[PDB]
Amino acid sequence: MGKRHRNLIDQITTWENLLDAYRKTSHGKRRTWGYLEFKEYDLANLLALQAELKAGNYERGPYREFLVYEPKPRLISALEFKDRLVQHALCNIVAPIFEAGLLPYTYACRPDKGTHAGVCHVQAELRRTRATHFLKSDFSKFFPSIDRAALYAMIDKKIHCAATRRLLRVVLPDEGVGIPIGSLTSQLFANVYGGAVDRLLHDELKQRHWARYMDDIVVLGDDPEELRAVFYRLRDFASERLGLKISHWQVAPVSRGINFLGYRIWPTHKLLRKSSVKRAKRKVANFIKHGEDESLQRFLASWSGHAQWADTHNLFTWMEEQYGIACH
Amino acid sequence: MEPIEEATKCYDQMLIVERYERVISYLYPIAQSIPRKHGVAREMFLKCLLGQVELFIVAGKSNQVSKLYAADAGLAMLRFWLRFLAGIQKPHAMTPHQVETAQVLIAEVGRILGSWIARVNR
Amino acid sequence: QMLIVERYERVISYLYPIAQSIPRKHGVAREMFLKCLLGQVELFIVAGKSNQVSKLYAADAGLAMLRFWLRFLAGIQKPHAMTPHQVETAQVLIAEVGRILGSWIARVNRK
Amino acid sequence: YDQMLIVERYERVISYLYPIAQSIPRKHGVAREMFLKCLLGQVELFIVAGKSNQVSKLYAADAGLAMLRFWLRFLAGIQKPHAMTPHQVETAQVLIAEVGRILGSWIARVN
Amino acid sequence: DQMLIVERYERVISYLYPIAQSIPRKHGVAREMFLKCLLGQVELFIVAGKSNQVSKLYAADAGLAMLRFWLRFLAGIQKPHAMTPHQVETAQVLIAEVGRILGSWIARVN
Amino acid sequence: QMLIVERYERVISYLYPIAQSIPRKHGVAREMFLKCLLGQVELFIVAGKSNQVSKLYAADAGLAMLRFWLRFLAGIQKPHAMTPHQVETAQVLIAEVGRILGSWIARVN
RNA sequence: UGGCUCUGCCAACGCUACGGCUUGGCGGGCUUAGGUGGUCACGGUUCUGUCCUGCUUCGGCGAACACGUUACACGGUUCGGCAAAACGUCGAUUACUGAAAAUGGAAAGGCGGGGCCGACUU
RNA sequence: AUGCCCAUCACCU
RNA sequence: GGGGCAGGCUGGG
Repeated sequence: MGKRHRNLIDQITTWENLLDAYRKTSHGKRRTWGYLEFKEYDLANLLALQAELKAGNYERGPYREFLVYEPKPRLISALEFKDRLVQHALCNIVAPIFEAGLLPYTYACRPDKGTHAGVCHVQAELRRTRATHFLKSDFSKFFPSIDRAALYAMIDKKIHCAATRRLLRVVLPDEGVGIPIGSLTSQLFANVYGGAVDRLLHDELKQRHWARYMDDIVVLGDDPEELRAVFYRLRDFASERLGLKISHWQVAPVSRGINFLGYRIWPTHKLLRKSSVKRAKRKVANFIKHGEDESLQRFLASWSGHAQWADTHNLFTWMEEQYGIACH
Repeated sequence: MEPIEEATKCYDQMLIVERYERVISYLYPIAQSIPRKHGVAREMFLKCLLGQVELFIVAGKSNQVSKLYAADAGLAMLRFWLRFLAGIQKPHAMTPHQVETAQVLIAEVGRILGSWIARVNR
Repeated sequence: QMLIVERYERVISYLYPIAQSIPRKHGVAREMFLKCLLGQVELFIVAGKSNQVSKLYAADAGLAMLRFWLRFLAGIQKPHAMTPHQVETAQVLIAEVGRILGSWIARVNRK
Repeated sequence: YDQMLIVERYERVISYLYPIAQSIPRKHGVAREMFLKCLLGQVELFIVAGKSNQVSKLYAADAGLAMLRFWLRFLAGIQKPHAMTPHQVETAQVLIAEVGRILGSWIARVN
Repeated sequence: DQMLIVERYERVISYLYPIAQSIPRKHGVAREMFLKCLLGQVELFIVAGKSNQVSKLYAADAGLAMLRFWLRFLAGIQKPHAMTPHQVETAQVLIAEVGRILGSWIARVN
Repeated sequence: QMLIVERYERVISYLYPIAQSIPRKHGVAREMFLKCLLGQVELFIVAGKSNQVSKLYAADAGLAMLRFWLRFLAGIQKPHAMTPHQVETAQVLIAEVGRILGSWIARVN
């Protein structure tokens, strides 16, 4: 929008925005100690947040230290409602001006550039271009490797408002190499950060058939040594510029399948990854032999949404044949 | 900034009230829909509906299980008011779906009240 | 004993129509009759959330107050009187709830 | 102090909210009447709390303030007419928060 | 016993309720409060009789005393006269009758 | 009791006319004021019957909320209903019945 | 919101301090976001079957039934044409203005497709 | 704890 | 030998 963006802290703290941030922060969380302690004097709290942000006295409270293991441990320390609300009030004005720069193919944390728009983008861009090959990569410990420093050169070629910038830097200190995973600010700022790779794919390297979902980056080709090139160029970039180590990569033929986004995406079929299946299979089987065949209908309905995209007709028939339950 | 602390910040009262506010937000339009006639019992229903918030709130703040049971007596009376507004209100007041819907919301508040009564009872 | 409420809810179902009927004229009596009638559910409810006989007696007092309201609304005069039939054919309903409450009082009294 | 201060600061809530609560339409006049009884009747909660310095009485003054905050939420949420523009909830919540601060300090002073 | 007081208090109500429905709309709060004290003291008697704590038989006395207050208050409440002094005298007689029964009942419990 | 009520009768006899001047607009606070004015008689009476100070402090809270009602009707009610003078004289009457309530509190404890 | 501490009228349950009140009609006035749940971004060990031991660009990816790993054909994951504009992005928190870009501020251009325009389907 | 689509319950446009 | 699948058994939940 003429570039710049030299007064976002005025829009971040507009009451009309903090109320959106409030409704977004409470969305779903309207049953949490954070919402319910905030909801009490909600608009007097947003008036001391507005005026903490409009001042600049906003300081992000303790990341409530807790984690989920799932042998992929992320320290997903929570944030106060107040802090998730400030983040939502940032990422209501700050997010559209970063997520607009995001090349269309960054199918991560963007409005309606979802997981499923991603698997569909990949499949689609796999059909068209008739990708004979594909590079899939992935960033080691992405969020705990975002330079949080060369991030704030991207968050700073696009904020220009030196109080949004200082609110961004409270919500996320410019001092680190580690974006806190599980922060609206950080999905964005990691999308933004890994958006630097999407500009080294699409801009430099001129890869026009790719998809990035946060840290995973599919790059369909046609010469798989041009994608090992692309990949080498992508890794060298994201290591030297972004401090992102690439955990896994492959330049698999489109034939191995693009394990994108908890899927597996041939030009042909988009089978969710077999771990989703196994979880679900086991979840169903457990539910059956737990007498919990009524919350299983809730899980089923939900999983059918995660799988309505995927080519899970055969799988849905199979699960209906094994247990009877109405999948779709 | 720090969210304004109400004192005696009881999660259960805050939760129950937020969930009961959904009962109110469902039932109040359909209490306020109760015709002119049936106004005494709308006002009585409304004093049971909007006045159950006070029962929860006093239960949370005057953290005394007596006021928690009194809140269950009022959620039960709110359930009656659903029964009454459906059947005994001669027009309609509450459609069976509306009773069906409200009873779901009151049941959610009933669950939270039950859990809250239980967590205090231990 | 929650057959009490579900047998009192036919007192309400009988008496509420004729409590709504009480004109603005007899409006305080109506509000108070309706608060006795519709608010006896709360008396029963409180009795059944405690099985304390005090709340059970308060439910009986409310039924007795509801009986009063019937006898009061009878001799309220003019075209607003609870017809003698309705007093009798509600006293029957209240008596059925009275029988329950009684049995409930007794169940609690002889534990 | 304490009760006198809380009430003078709560008088500002009443002075702000009574016009709003006096403005709540007759349709929302159970809301209004119960909001007014919550607003003007929170003074009695503070008064009783001052009379006792039983922290349970200043907690039931907090319950009343919480109920008053509920009423703000509710009166904003009522969409038949409306009662309390979102701004009025914001302003009232600031005043109630100031009463909340003094109640909290008073609760602490007793603790 | 509750039945006796209430039947004698029904005479208070039967006298005062017409009088309390005459109390002008101007004195409408006082009237509706008087009516809720009149019709309402029945509940106080009834609660006193269907239970027993003697506190409930005092709360019935307090209600009768409040009803007596309402009579004296409504008598000479303002220019919109609510209750004529005669009506207070007549009602006080009936309230005194139920006062006597309460008193005897309080005593028989004590 | 008897004397507290007769001195509160004087509060009522002063305040009830004021509560009745209160515009229709503020007829819900008048209703609410008059249920604390006329309803404080019940608070005094019930303390007289059930002589508990628990009942006696509720009458002092009633008296104190009646004093709040004076403050409220004088100012917070936007057509400041009660004139400042009337609050002064009523607080005289209220504090007479409060001096009686206080003495009665003291006599009981 | 059967309301008005609100009137006018009229009437009569009534009550009357004899003024009225009440009360009844009857008029007038006042009165898309959300919620819940999930969904994707739990294992550890031996055992009993059962199969693989494929593939690899050496990063890893897999196959032992989702079994045609796929509703084998498509989502709008469609098909061409464009890419002027707008959007994006680099140019740039640049030129410029002004002491200072200071919460001013471009653009030419370069790169996109995210955009556009049709077709066919939705 | 954040995102992502679903599923349901709601509720008016 | 290793490994994947479904069941053993034990925690998480």
